[PDB]
Amino acid sequence: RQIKIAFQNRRLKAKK
Amino acid sequence: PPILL
Repeated sequence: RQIKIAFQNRRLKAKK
Repeated sequence: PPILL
């Protein structure tokens, strides 16, 4: 959820 | 936990 921009964002939540 | 998987 830190890099809640992409990886910790899943594009929105958290994933990639 | 940034882009750490």
